[PDB]
Amino acid sequence: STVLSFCAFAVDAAKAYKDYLASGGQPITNCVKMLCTHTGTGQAITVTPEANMDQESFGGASCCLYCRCHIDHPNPKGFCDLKGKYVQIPTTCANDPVGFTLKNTVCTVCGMWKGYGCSCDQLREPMLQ
Amino acid sequence: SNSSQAWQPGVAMPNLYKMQRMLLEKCDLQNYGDSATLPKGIMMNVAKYTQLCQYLNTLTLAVPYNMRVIHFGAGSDKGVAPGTAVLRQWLPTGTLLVDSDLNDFVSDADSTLIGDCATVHTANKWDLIISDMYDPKTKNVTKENDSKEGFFTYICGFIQQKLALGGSVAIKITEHSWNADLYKLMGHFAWWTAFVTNVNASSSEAFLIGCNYLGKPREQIDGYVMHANYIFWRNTNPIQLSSYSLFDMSKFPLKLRGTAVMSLKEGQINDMILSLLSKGRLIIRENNRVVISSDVLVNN
RNA sequence: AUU
Ligand SMILES: C[S@@+](CC[C@H](N)C(=O)[O-])C[C@H]1O[C@@H](n2cnc3c(N)ncnc32)[C@H](O)[C@@H]1O
Ligand SMILES: [Cl-]
Ligand SMILES: [Mg+2]
Ligand code: NA
Ligand SMILES: [Zn+2]
Ligand SMILES: [Zn+2]
Repeated sequence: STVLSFCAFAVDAAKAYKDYLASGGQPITNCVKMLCTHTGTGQAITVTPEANMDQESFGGASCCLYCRCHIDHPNPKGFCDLKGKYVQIPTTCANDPVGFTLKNTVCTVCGMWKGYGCSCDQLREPMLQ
Repeated sequence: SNSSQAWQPGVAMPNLYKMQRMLLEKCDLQNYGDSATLPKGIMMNVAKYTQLCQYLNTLTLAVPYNMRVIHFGAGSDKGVAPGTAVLRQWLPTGTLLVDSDLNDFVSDADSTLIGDCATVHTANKWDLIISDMYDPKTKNVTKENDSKEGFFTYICGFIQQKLALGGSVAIKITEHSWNADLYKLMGHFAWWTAFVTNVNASSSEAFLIGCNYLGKPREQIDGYVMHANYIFWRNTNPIQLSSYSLFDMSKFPLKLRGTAVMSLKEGQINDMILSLLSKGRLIIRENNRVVISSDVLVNN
């Protein structure tokens, strides 16, 4: 009742990490990178590694700030959308998978990262035979 | 250091070595401690578990729907579970994966148990047991290389009471981390071997693989002689460090065979059933609700 | 054993 009041005002682990990175702090290491073909669907979070040629696949739990820092997940059920799954991270951002999952959101339509694979907002293509 | 073995995920102990009567002696590897070249940013244990799984794909593992897999020694000094992530990738989606370790860690397993494996209890039988447990005090060789009786006594008991007939195991051993009773139990499987991953060929490590549990001794094995046979093989067959198998993951996933699961009584096990178990075509156990727990010591 |  008054704990959730304090939590909603100061313990915002997500922003703390973003500020920590802006302060020059080294990103969370030991994210588990998986061996894969790199010829997958390229979707964001999958039941098996789906990295394409421009991504790295990681074990989900190792890339979750809440799992790694042993903190409650930010949602009523306290459910984790990474644990037990594989998160695809653009190779350019594979140096900080925890930071990438926090600073980005998955497209509910195609299941791709917004700004990194999602093409739902591109102009209408002329039809192809 | 044979070059033909370099494109394999690793090397299995040749059968002729298992039939010898060797005296135990020091394991002396021509390339001890050498590090293999791993793919960029890939952890040693992701590479090691990937090669173990690549080898397990060539055996007759029973793979039923709702397969039950338990992974002991899944934790690491990194606080994450690389091996569990590989098993999850390897096993069919929907496979029940439970892991465990003495120290807390973040895991991709459906459930994680923290504490000594001796504190882990289950009322269910399992289809596959993976153990990477290794006692840190094994590094402090205080006496002779005798059979070790810490977590190995628990694993021997778990195999004899909680492994479904037709089930398989992959238990990590080293020159000093081994148990005579575990080797004796390899004789209770339709087939067994000691497998060395090519990425860790410079170590005395090997996985004792029991394929298709028969619940009874198919062959009588003297564990003290079989470990001496294993060391003789490692001492006279240098294995070239290799990560080549890690670069082709196209055939990596374990194929979901949908192996039949039946709850037969011990009085129904006959030559035809044993023969079906031996080919990875049958799992024998009930299919009750999976119940597992880790004891907590109560004190002030 | 956790290159
Ligand atoms: C080499 S580490 C395992 C590495 C892990 N397999 C991975 O994927 O990186 C060996 C582990 O065995 C565990 N272990 C040793 N004795 C144990 C016991 N009696 N019960 C449970 N875990 C034990 C240690 O806590 C340690 O985490
Ligand atoms: Cl060598
Ligand atoms: Mg090594
Ligand atoms: Na899988
Ligand atoms: Zn999480
Ligand atoms: Zn989209």
